[PDB]
Amino acid sequence: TSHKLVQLLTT
Amino acid sequence: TSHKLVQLLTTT
Amino acid sequence: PESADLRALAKHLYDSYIKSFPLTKAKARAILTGKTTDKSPFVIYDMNSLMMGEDKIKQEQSKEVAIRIFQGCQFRSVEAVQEITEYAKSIPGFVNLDLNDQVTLLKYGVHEIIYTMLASLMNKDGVLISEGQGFMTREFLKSLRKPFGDFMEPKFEFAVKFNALELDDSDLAIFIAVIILSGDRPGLLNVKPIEDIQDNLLQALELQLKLNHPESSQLFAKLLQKMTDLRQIVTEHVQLLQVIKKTETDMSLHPLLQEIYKDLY
Amino acid sequence: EDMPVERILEAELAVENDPVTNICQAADKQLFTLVEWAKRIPHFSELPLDDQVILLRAGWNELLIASFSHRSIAVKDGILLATGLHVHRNSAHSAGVGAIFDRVLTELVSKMRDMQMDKTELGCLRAIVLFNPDSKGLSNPAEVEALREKVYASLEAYCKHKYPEQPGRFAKLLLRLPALRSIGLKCLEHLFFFKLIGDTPIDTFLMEML
Ligand SMILES: CCC#CCOc1cc(COc2ccc(C(F)(F)F)cc2)ccc1Sc1ccc(OCC(=O)O)c2c1CCCC2
Ligand SMILES: C=C(c1ccc(C(=O)O)cc1)c1cc2c(cc1C)C(C)(C)CCC2(C)C
Repeated sequence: TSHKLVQLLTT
Repeated sequence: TSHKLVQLLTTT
Repeated sequence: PESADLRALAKHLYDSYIKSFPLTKAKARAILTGKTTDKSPFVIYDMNSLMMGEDKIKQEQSKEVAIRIFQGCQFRSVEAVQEITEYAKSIPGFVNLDLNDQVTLLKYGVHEIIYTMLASLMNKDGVLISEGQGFMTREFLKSLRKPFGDFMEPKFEFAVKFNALELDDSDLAIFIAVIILSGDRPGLLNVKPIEDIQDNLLQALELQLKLNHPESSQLFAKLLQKMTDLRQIVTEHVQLLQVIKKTETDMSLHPLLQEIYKDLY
Repeated sequence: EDMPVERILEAELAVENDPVTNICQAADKQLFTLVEWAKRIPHFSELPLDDQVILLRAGWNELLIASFSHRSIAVKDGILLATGLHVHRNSAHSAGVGAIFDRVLTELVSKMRDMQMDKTELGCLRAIVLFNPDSKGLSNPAEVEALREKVYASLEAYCKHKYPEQPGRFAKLLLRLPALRSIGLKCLEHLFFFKLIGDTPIDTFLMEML
């Protein structure tokens, strides 16, 4: 929702 | 309508 | 067999292209790179340059300079809408389509064709104008006051990518034809005969790109993809035209261009 | 292949109350799915990250328009949403949004219907639509490119193997892509209007910019 897409990707 | 296009389209 | 037919159509369409379009990529590129005998283009890079080179160049020219550039552009488009109609006509089948469909395919199609072919007159630094006689730097164009400084920069950005496919006039002549016979224009009455013609064009285009550019893998798919951006540049171009109309005067708008714009969205 | 129509069918065969607000709702619900689907696409989980992001921000929406449109190939004058709902075009012609809706039906759905597009091309489409290197910022330019070229290559191979009596099919797939372009556009144009003005059930993810 605010950044948060690097684990929502790279777990 | 578009008479000017029809015009070019039909000239020979 | 059918292959020979495809080559034949590819040559028909090239000859016709050559006949309909005074200024070819071959010539544009020879000028751009100064591989020619004629003196070089007169270069408009600023308002001082604009002033002297103004005279020797392709109505109400009492307008500011951006508007006279804009209307210089639009009048060249009108001539271009005509060169392209004459070429559409040369495409086999075309003139047998419902005439309301020939009108539509041209209504929605000419801007995609205009900016495809204008790439051939651009480098990343400027466009060539007036049958090669002058050369308007991209910079001088960005500096024109809003909204006019916005017209061309999306063009140059597309062209710089387009030009990297390295298509010649033989390739352009089928692709252009492929663009006109688009089955997905709004308000087409008979979609199937138009697609039947485009499918054969596409076949012809694919053999041309492999014969003509054997090392250039997936050139066909990449070229068709560009029909993707283009579908776009056109849209940001139609809006930009609305913004001129919303914000700009009594400006003359050619009737022919009226007809193409009337209700095209 | 060098990118296989099946490691790609996977991503597809893997991530399987007023009409006004119901739609964007369903697409919120889709957003996490579209997180999932791009995960398993060859050579993809290599090099960069922010731009594996920038990419799903660039056309989350065209990917997502194809998903439901194809999905509505078995329905008449309407779509099947993410949740299962059915915005038949009369609910959409009332809700203001009928026009951009008409085009979805007849320009995508109907054209996908007519040629009988299948599910593996759907994901090669949405995989070139994804490998869009005209997105701003990349370690290598020919990254989303040379690999998007692989999709072209394999997609082309699949088409000829699967549909030998249609040599014109490969180009159609690719020519279904523009009308999506212009429909991603004004879909978007619309969302902004229903957005920072007020009135519609906007969902947390949809929101993630627009
Ligand atoms: C803001 C919008 C703009 C712009 C910059 O580009 C152009 C400008 C003009 C008009 O040029 C001036 C310049 C100075 C002055 C003044 F100040 F001296 F009066 C007035 C007008 C014309 C054409 C172009 S691009 C172009 C070039 C070649 C083309 O065809 C081949 C050919 O003709 O050889 C075509 C096009 C466009 C589409 C139709 C085909
Ligand atoms: C991209 C959309 C979308 C994506 C996925 C789904 C789905 O249910 O799978 C539904 C809708 C979408 C589609 C539409 C809209 C807004 C959005 C976000 C608006 C424009 C709001 C109404 C018209 C249509 C139905 C075309």
